[PDB]
Amino acid sequence: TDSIVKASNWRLVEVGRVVLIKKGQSAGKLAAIVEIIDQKKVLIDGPKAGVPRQAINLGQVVLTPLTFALPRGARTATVSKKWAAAAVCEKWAASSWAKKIAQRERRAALTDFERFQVMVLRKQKRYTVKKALAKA
Amino acid sequence: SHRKYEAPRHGHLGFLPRKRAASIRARVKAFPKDDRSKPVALTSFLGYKAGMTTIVRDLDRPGSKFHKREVVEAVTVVDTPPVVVVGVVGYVETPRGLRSLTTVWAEHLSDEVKRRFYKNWYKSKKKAFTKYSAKYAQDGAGIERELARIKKYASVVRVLVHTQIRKTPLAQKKAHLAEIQLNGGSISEKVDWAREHFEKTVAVDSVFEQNEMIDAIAVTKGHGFEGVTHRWGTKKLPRKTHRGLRKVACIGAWHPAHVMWSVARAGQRGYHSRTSINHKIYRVGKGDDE
Amino acid sequence: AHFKEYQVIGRRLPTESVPEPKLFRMRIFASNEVIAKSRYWYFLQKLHKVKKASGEIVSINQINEAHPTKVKNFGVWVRYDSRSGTHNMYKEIRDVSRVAAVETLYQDMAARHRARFRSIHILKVAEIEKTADVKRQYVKQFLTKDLKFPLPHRVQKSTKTFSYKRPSTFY
Amino acid sequence: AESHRLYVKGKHLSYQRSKRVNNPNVSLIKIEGVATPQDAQFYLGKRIAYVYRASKEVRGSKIRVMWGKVTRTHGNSGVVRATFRNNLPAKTFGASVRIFLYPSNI
Amino acid sequence: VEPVVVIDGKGHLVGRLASVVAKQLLNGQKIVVVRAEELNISGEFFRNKLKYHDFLRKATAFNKTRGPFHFRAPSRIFYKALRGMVSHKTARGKAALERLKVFEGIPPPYDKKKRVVVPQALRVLRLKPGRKYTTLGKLSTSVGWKYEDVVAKLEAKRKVSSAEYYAKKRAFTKKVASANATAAESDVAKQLAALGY
Amino acid sequence: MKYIQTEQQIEVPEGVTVSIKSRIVKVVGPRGTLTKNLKHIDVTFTKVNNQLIKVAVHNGGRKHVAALRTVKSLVDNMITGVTKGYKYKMRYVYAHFPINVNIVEKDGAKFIEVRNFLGDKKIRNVPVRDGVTIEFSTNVKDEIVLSGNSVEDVSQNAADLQQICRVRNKDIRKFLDGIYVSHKGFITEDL
RNA sequence: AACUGGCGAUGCGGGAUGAACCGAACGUAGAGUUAAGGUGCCGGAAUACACGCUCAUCAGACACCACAAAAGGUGUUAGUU
RNA sequence: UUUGCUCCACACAAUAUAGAUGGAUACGAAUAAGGCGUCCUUGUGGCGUCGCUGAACCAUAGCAGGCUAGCAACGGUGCACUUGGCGGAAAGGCCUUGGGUGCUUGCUGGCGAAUUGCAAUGUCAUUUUGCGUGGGGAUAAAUCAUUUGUAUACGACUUAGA
Repeated sequence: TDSIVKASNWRLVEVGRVVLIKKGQSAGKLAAIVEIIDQKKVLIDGPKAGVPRQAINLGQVVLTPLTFALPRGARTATVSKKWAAAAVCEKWAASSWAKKIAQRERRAALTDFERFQVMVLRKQKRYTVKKALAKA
Repeated sequence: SHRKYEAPRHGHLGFLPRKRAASIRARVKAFPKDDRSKPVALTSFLGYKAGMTTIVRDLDRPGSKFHKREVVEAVTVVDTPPVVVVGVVGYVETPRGLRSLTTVWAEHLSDEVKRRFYKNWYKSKKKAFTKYSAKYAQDGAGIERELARIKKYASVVRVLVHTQIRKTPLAQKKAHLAEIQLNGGSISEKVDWAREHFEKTVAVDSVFEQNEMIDAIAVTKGHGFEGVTHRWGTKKLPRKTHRGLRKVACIGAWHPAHVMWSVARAGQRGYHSRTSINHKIYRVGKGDDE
Repeated sequence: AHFKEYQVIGRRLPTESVPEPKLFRMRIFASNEVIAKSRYWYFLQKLHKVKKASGEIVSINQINEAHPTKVKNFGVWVRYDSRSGTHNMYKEIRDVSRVAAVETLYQDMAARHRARFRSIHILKVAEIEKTADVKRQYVKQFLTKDLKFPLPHRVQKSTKTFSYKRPSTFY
Repeated sequence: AESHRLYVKGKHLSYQRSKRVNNPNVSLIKIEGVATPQDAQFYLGKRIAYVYRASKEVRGSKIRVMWGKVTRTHGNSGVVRATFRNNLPAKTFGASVRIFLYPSNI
Repeated sequence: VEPVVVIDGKGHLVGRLASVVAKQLLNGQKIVVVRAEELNISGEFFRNKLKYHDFLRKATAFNKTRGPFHFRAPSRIFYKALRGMVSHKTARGKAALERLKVFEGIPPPYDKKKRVVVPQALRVLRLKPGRKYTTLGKLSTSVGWKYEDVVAKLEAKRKVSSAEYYAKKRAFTKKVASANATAAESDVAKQLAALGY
Repeated sequence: MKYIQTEQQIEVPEGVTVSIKSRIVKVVGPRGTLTKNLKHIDVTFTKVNNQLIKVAVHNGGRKHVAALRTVKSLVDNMITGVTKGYKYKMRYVYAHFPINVNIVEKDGAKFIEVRNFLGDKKIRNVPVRDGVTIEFSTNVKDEIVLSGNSVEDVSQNAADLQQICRVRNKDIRKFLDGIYVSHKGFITEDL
């Protein structure tokens, strides 16, 4: 028999951890923690996504599950190079969080005619799904 | 300033308001704690205070300086004809207390208990529990369902009893009706006991036994409006007192600018509900013998 | 507001006896130009025999940090007045700018010793980056190697007053 | 089908007021779903109706209505300032009001 | 928004929840509050017991029957806080207090319906971890509330009933999802997804 | 100060296994199972190599690091209780009146009864907690031994004996009478 | 007693309440902006944003102002050798 | 003491609505942790996945939603009965096998709308009453006066009295 402990691991802040700045001039953009200033603030860079090098608060950014290898204090050019090498934005887009964000964005961007089309399609799908439930 | 000499307050603050009881019959405020292991049994009985008398008995107190000697004691004799149980009510426990769910009565109701239900009994049609017995008067019409309700719910079961005012020598003719808790067995056992004992007499020789400490719940003797001197026991004012000496001299200080609730005031004396405890049964006797 | 680093250089009023005075310069953190000149005159009065009426300010230039986007330790030597006496102290803070460094220095002074900008003098602010030179544990603990840590008990702010499921503090 | 609402639900909350003095000529309106002055700006300059029912028929109907308009915002939480043709009865504090989409600009 | 809003009290700070609910009632929203016995107060249980003992000490000298009435129930403690935060001596305050309802546990009409949460008043979200707090049920039982055990038993019964209901609902929902997957990957579903639903 | 990371290590013997849910920890080995709820301290646990458990506190103050030390010590104590077990030996010390200590069993509850302490008619009754066994050690007199798996339980039972044996209304420095904890150790000590 | 400003003689907004304090002085109305004071609810206005400190088994909470001292505490925090 | 009283549906008259204009849309517990799914030594278990707000999910097209026809209706959704239940915390609601009808926008059609005149809330879902519209319905008490004294200033109380 083995001694077993619950994993209890949740999204450490570190150098190279990519975050989603949610409020401010970017407001929903990807960046990378370049250095850790204090327990409540970090110097971050978002060169590929469009976030300038800046000191920000972990209470202003949201850490994301994914990260990539990055030397501490790396400049904007090096951070962009390693970001492109690791394809961080492709993995972010593949993640269901970004898919949810994009779905929400488009659903807010829908027009009235598109909403009517959504209604008609949803009625059709409801008919088929109720028929399937009855057949099962 | 302080009182020059200290003295205990006159009267008990836990027994006021010294007002008349809500009824002539004093209800049991709290029944004894329920125990499920013990058999179903009445926790109370209804008697009529007959009077007082004197007994002689050998005191058996192993250690008193005057032990194993005859003593004279004053005893109270209460006339207790067997109380007729008819009816049973159920109480469900709620975040608000015990709530009465339903009461189920029996087939035949006595004339005395119907008189209790009535006020102008002689000039009446005697229409009481007639349609109730019509709902009854069958084997399983609608009363067994209420019994099942009391079994499924009603964590407290209280039987309903009435006194035999006709058997007692009173000139009342109106029965006294009360509830007695059943503190034995499950709820099913309590309801079964109540149903089997529906419409019949329970004897106090079965309820209580000799050498038992019980509580007497009763309304004290009424004495009407009374002054402070006899109502609370305050001092009589001196002989040379203008406009009365059977009074409380100071009924309060300047501040607070109000007469306080704790000051002794003239008012009703007696006719209060009271629960005296630790009364030893010296005899449980029957009148079907000399 | 947020402080700004100024260099204020001024002299005494040039007289016939001694033209071209010594042209004293100071580096001071102030809200803007007016408070910068005020603080320069206050310190120059504390140090040298000259007042604002008897002198002039020949230049006041803002100094931007050479690199405002790299983390560097800062050693701040300050003197401040308490309710009892005057004390000199030395603090170390990790920050990206000198102006933000004195921002946090003033905030921490007010928080920990109830000292106000009125009562605080900044004697010196030195940028450093060498480990084993910083003397404060509350800075060396972040300058430790491969520093990574979680943020337990995440609290998410809500816009609406009512939420329809119990919150989760995971991260 | 079952929904015919062409307005936006709101609540008449109170009058414009200081701590101990109120001004009945201006009312405070809480628009439903609006939590910021930014959406309050879109709701600016828009007609409002307070619709109530009276037991007496006046002009062929038992329903009476007071007309006003969102004119400007109030505070940082999406509350707006409305001026009505007649000041609201002040018994309608926390009462349902309708904000119409006209005069429309979109 | 809703005609009636039902908030459970478990995990909520009494003062913050009372302030939020009072503001909503004044704005015109009917509110019922359940789990008032599971409501929370920040601070040590001894501190809150001492505070309630001072409250109990406060009473009219010449007639305690007209003095302040110290209700011992947790729901009435929450009501006292809310009435302190509502101007209760005017008709508007009476209207707001009529709009408010508070209960211990969740009676049938509200345990058969939805309960919402108030993040601004939640103990987990608000209190710093490690800071001591108090349970309204325990404090009420200490100061003389006589129905903690009855409410606990009734809440246990309701919780079992709700657990069985949730098991049934979860089974039905997972069957619905399985059938939706079977009837999925259709033109309509693909069109909705590509559109953005 | 808010120390960013405070980590500590607890070793486990090869014959013991530790199961750690959120903050309820059970330890099972040769002498049985022990359980502890630590839901009042906010400390994280991790397993290193099935023989080492790291106990971590993030962004904690002085009190939080003290609590981390306390939880490490408590889990250590419970692990050594499950492996070796605890034994508290107590002596009865009397000047004139022999202290009569026996074990009674009311409905099988295993009470400890003390009589003749200072020649009084008192009967000092102490409940015995679960997991604690009382033995009157042979080869030595006026000795009692409480042996158990939970150090807290055995020590609290010993403290209950001491508290009943406290003397009243007398100068204690002269009336040193009582039942005192002489030894605290392991059942498997020096084995 | 001195100088000045006020109250008396004066409302108004704020200090809950108050002759003097803080703002500001006054015809009847409308719109806008503020002063002093404030924005959890009472109560109009951020359960703002940022950094710290504090846990009190008599906490602390905004001048006039409605009180507290000497002394002490590896409680906790920050500061020469 | 010349239809009084209860229950069940209705043109018509309400100090009027503290204020519906699609839905109050039901696990619990924890938060230095959970939800769902899966796999098994069914356990404080391995693995996968989710959150990062309800910006959700249901319901939503039709004279305020008409009239009339078709296509795989093996569905969905209003109305009224008993069978089978569950729910006493304030249950007054939650389900369920059954039969009759409507509607169906799941897909395709045909006819109608106007003139409320450029906007007027432009009127839509409670407690009772009637010399009512009629179908079921078993036809009592209390008070005063008299009396009692377990009561009592008067009231009140405790009884009696065809």
